Amino acid sequence: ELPAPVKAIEKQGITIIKTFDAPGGMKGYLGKYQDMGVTIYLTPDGKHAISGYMYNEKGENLSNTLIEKEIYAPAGREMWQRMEQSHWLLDGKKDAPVIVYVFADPFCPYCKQFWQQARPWVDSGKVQLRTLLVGVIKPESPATAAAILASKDPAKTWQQYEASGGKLKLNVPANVSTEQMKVLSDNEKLMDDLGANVTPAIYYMSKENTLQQAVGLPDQKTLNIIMGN
Amino acid sequence: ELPAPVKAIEKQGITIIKTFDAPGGMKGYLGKYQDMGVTIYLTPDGKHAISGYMYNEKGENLSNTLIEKEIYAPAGREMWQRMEQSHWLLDGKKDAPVIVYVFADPFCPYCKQFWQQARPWVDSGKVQLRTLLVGVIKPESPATAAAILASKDPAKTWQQYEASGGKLKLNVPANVSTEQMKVLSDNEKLMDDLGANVTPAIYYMSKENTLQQAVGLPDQKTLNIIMGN
Repeated sequence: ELPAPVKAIEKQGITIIKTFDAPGGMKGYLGKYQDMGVTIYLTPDGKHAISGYMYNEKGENLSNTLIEKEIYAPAGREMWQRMEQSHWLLDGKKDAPVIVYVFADPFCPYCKQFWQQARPWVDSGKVQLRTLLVGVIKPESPATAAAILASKDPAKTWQQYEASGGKLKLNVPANVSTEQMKVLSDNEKLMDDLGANVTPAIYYMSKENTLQQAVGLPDQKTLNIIMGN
Repeated sequence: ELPAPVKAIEKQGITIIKTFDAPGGMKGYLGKYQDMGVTIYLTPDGKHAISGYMYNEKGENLSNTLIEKEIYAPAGREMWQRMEQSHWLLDGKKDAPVIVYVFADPFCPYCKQFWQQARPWVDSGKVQLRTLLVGVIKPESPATAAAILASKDPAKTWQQYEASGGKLKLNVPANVSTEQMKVLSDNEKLMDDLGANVTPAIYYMSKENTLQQAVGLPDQKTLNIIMGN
């Protein structure tokens, strides 16, 4: 069966995922304790095993890197893809290295405050905000979101809208077009799939491409992390 | 200097105590993170180090054993000795394998309830309670404690006293003898040195002879552990 030392560790509440190659003639075992990832290393003598974190000369926590890359990160990747494939509005340079998605409603105070908080990074060309509009807060939310999508330059209109705190006057069409409705409905479903029904729902990448989330108005630390600072 | 991998771990907030021999050509480092003991193992390749717990074939957490034996346990040993050298009253068989010390005052409800809780273990001959009397709760506490110490068979009188909930009538002398006063004062100082001014203050050994403490009336789990069950 499994080496005795490792079996002893399983009894401490660990469920093994797979084995992997480690340095120094040591064999590695990747597993989980409840929702936490763990790495186990069988010693050369083969009669001992160490549950913990391995660091290299450069000081990198290899265990952490492996755990984030193989356990925490994967599942959310397809979601990041779905957002990229959605009809988002661009705020910032197309080549900005840091990408941040935000599900926003036109009648959402924190959506506007977050928009303002992000200006330094967006204007510097470091961050690009990709907004996925939804109409879920107020009765007029759908029509207003669609009106923005119907404007000559949706991205610019959204920016002006957020900058003005929603005071920007708009040309609201006689009805929501079928395409606009599809966009809103699709975005709302994706947002729902991500687990957060409150706007703004902010998504970004960090920790070995782990899909991260922020809901509501981020505080200073969260803001700096979202911005990739 | 120290191997690079280990130096990286020190930067994570660990202070090294000493090095030690580990299996498989691995070198061990014993240290602390805040008040927590930690063990680090340098890999055979020498370019990696693992911060964690080592288990053997039998399933023993060797790291835990070392940490308890060398870090957590030592400091309190001299205290356990001081209690043994004090004038305690015996409740149970002199050869009972489990020794428990209790600082008690005559006017202490929980002292009496704990005394009752312990009967099964004391009567079975598994546990012996060694009581160090103190007179700190009530004005009459000193005189009453001394009266018990002045009786023909102090240990028996104390047992009867606790069993009767303090209703046992006593012969209270004209004054506290110098020897009795020395005992009470010495016991009070030792109790104070142990960190707990509330009675009952219960002390026992567990986790590689770590001096353990219980204050007040122990709940069912603590009671079973104190009793060595």
